[PDB]
Amino acid sequence: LPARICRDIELFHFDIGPFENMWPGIFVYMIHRSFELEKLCRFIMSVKKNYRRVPYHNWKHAVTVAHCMYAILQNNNGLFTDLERKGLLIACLCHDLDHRGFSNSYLQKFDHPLAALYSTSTMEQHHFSQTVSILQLEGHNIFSTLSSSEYEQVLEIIRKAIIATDLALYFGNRKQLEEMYQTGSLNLHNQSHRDRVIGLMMTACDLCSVTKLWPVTKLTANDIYAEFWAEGDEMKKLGIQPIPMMDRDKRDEVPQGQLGFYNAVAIPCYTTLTQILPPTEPLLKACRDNLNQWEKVIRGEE
Ligand SMILES: Cc1ccc2nc(C)c(-c3cc4nc(N5CCCC5)cc(NC5CCOCC5)n4n3)nc2c1
Ligand SMILES: [Mg+2]
Ligand SMILES: [Zn+2]
Repeated sequence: LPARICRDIELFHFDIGPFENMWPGIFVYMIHRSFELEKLCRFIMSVKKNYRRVPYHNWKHAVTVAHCMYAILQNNNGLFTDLERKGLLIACLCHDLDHRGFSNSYLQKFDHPLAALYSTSTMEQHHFSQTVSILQLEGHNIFSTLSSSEYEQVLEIIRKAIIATDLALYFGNRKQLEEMYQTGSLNLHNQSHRDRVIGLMMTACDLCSVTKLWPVTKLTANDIYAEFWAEGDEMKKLGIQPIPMMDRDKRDEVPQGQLGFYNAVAIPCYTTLTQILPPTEPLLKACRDNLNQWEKVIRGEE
């Protein structure tokens, strides 16, 4: 891989660039550095094909989330098993499979068939189900050299991690982790605690846009709102007044909305993550920097 990417990929704030045909080799590099090479590529290409041309929750997003996981895992050597590392990187690549740019709330209000099938964490459950189906295509079982027991195990890791990208679950998960940390009861050798930490890692990776340098973070914000505002339109088509976040009428309040989001979700997230895994600190610093940028925008300086 290019010398610059070889080096810069180790940075938390790395951007994977605009060349799509480079991203598979970035993922393969990361996952080799953290498989049957033919099956892997085959698997990656099918996953890519199941992603949609939507502004934010797309193929680029998936590799970006996977990269963040890579960086966390590299800077916390010895904490997670070889399996967990494989499962988590795959989970990240697959977590938004078949995303159509709408939230679980809209699918519910639309009375989408997936909401009858999966009452809770609707999209996330469907994404895992899609992932399993891709794995079950001829020549796509990247876990073929594992035993059945380890196969079942890695799928379980993947399922929980994908489900954890439902931001509705973040709030209780992080609250529980925070109290475990502050009381000294947090035990990484406890599987249930360990699952929670992985959940928070998944949230941290999924939101990692907010931990890039400002020019990246600033531009990506256009992508998330393009999805959010289209959902607000569809909500209005259902005869339902959307929440401000998804109302394009309220686009002038975007800086204030971002402030809200960083204060309520993103800062607490990386703060807790940094407490549990100190080497993730750069994610929190970059997040804090971006919060400061949004504050300057509101002052009319940016
Ligand atoms: C990069 C990234 C990734 C995920 C994100 N998820 C959310 C939910 C948000 C987000 C956006 C937003 N916009 C808001 N408004 C814009 C104009 C009116 C309000 C408001 C919010 N969140 C408020 C925070 C407190 O509860 C009320 C909603 N968010 N969040 N940003 C993300 C950014
Ligand atoms: Mg998602
Ligand atoms: Zn995502």
